[PDB]
Amino acid sequence: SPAWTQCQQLSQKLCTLAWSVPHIQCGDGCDPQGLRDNSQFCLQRIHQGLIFYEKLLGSDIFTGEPSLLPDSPVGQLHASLLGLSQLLQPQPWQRLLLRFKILRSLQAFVAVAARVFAHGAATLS
Amino acid sequence: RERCVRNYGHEFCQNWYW
Amino acid sequence: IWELKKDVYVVELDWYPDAPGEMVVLTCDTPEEDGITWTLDQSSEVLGSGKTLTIQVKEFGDAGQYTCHKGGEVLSHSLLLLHKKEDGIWSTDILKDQKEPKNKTFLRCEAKNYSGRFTCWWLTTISTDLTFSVKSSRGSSDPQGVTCGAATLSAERVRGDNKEYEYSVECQEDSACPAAEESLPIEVMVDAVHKLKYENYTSSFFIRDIIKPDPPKNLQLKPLVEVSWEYPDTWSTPHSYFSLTFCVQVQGKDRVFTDKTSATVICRKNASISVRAQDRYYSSSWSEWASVPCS
Ligand SMILES: *[C@@H]1O[C@H](CO)[C@@H](O[C@@H]2O[C@H](CO)[C@@H](O[C@@H]3O[C@H](CO)[C@@H](O)[C@H](O[C@H]4O[C@H](CO)[C@@H](O)[C@H](O)[C@@H]4O)[C@@H]3O)[C@H](O)[C@H]2NC(C)=O)[C@H](O)[C@H]1NC(C)=O
Repeated sequence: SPAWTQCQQLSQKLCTLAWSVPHIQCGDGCDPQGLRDNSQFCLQRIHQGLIFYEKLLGSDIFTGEPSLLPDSPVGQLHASLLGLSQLLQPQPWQRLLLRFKILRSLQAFVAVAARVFAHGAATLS
Repeated sequence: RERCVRNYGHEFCQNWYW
Repeated sequence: IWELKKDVYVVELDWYPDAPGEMVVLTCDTPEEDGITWTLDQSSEVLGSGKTLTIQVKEFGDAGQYTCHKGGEVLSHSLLLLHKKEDGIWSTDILKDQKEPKNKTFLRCEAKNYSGRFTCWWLTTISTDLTFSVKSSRGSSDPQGVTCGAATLSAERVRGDNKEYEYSVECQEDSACPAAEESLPIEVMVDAVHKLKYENYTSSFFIRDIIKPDPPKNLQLKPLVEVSWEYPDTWSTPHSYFSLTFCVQVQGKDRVFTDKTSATVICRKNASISVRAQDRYYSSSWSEWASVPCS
């Protein structure tokens, strides 16, 4: 249903923006068979994960020293995450280590969601 | 703390102001 | 002092010169109480009497196998090993530094798919009195089961007398979940014992970060040239889910990046067409090249 082809594009733009906490786990039904049987369940868990990443991307986490540069691709993540969210259902001293763990976690998350959209575009559409 | 390049790389640390 | 296996205890010592040892009290494990004596290694010198013995473990001469006796009756044994902490850093003398990827890499691990199996290897220049013990788990808070085989020798290079040894081991996650995003890392722990010196090594990782697919199979040429290949047999399935992207190279260079299993490029004389593979949605390691003569 959710126009898998457009989800594939928005998720691919997310992967590329990122290569520069919620998790999709077994019980989420985001495996290939789980997509076939209950795609609504999996895409619900993806959506909530994106919403959560949107909030982190605009917090006291990505503000403060060392300051984020305007040219940075990290500054465009909030955009691409929000588009995909509609497509489905319309920190004191070392912030540095926590920003890193969040970005590496988001690469892992977007990799799984892309497999979901690729597989549903090839089997569910 | 620009020595982060030795912990996360020169690409990641180039995202921030030093 | 703490127990490795039964009757094998490890004594932590800061290898500071002229440092104090650790006060260790060994106890003879026996119903007896009288006429007890203590010896060390293949020596006959009695080092004390009574059901217990106290020692100041400072050097490697204080380590080793302690035996307690009742005359000619052998009673029990206690093996002592030392874990050296120099400069505040536990010793890493048994294993060699592979220098790739980062500097202090002693354990290198690698997977070919998302099945939960993986191989770790390491290097050493020690040929005698060497024992390895390998365990693994997912997460420290609650260890989830990972089964590991035994470390076995997989390569050796001899340059006169300098001989370098490579050991590998294979592991498999018990209840693996190939499609799931891993929240906790796999820990691989390797115990290394050389004579009386104890070391251990740990490497922590996500399977996704150690992925290196096998090369593409069935690299073929068809002139009209259409280059065609297939996914490696060891890559996870279904491919519509675990997608691969490819790099096609022409070199006596021209590179083409495609998600498709086929591509079209020009062929020069005495050139070669080479394809490699990578996880499409996560920048893992590139596969090794598969090549074919441009002909
Ligand atoms: C890799 O090497 C390190 C360096 O030694 C090693 O760390 C040590 O692990 C042991 C194993 O647990 C620790 O020993 C513990 O010490 C505490 C005191 O703080 C004890 O309370 C613990 O009690 C256990 O053992 C007792 C008798 O041995 C029992 O009575 C009790 O019920 C428990 O079973 C235990 O002795 C030791 O403190 C650390 N050392 C440091 C500096 O942290 C590490 O374990 C090695 N890795 C592996 C995988 O073995």
